[PDB]
Amino acid sequence: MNWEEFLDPYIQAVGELKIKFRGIRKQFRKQKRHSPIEFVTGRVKPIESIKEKMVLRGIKKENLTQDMQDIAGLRIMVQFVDDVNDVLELLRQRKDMKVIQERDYINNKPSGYRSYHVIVEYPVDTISGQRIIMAEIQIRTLAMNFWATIEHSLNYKYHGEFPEDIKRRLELTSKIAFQLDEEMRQIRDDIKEAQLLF
Repeated sequence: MNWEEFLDPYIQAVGELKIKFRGIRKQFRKQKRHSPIEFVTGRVKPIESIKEKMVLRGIKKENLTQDMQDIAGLRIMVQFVDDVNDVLELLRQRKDMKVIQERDYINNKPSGYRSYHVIVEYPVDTISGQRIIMAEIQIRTLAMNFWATIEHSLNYKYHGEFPEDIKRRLELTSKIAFQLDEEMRQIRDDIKEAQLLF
């Protein structure tokens, strides 16, 4: 396995997806409207994480491109829970990628992980030709991302097997995350209105 080469079209894809997705927000703002997207991050999944996923899901290297969904990973940070579906409508109507899988972890008991996962096939032109790669786009509130980022690191270290205090701290914290979001979305029309006074 030569990773630097295999990974090249995913590095490119993250870069293009970043600039494409950051332009949705520019468009809304130029039209002086509320933007469903607040900002956008993204990175190629590290070589070690790919190998683990390969061991865990049983994906051979010859089947990486066709079978692994989240090598390129993108994050669309939205302000309100409600903004997720608007980001979704936009993503589904794009023609430079095709949506091939959605998974809703937002309606997913007011507690635990909260996020929305979209897998897209993205054609990337390289110097040796076109490659169809898969990218995982996660859509999140600021609070959702705050928690998911923390739970994810703790998780690595403990390999999913949490102490008791951690466990209940993660759940407690998770419910606070939800409350903050649940509260703000209710006055969301009002906040948007205030911000639209630029």
